[PDB]
Amino acid sequence: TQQPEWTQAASDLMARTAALARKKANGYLDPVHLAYVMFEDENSLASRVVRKLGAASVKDGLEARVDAIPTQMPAPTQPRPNSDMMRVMNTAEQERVALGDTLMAADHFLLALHESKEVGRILDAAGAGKKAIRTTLLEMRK
Repeated sequence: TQQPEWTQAASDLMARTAALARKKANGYLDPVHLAYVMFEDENSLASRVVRKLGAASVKDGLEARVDAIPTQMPAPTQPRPNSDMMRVMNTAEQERVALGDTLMAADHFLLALHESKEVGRILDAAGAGKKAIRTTLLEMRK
């Protein structure tokens, strides 16, 4: 199993994901947390992909989906990836290898978000399906 180095940005996206899940008192880290984090800043990579596609804005809907995760009483101090999050992370690694990239990066997380049905259904409705995201990232990497 490859243990690649991560870009600082990728590590920070995961730190922000963990901080979000903790602040919500949720039991696990979910892809929905990572997706919200990736769309939180208006000039983030994911936000700029949506902009280039003319996709609808997904921030508020992802926040609602985060707020649909049960508030646990008491919540864990260190919530861990659930099985959906593991699948997203495994797909991100596949995408890193397929692109020939040395470091795990935000791009790879974005290419993996559609492994979650709950994230993917929001992105799909907005006009940012898996194939469209891939094509847009390819243009942006030029």
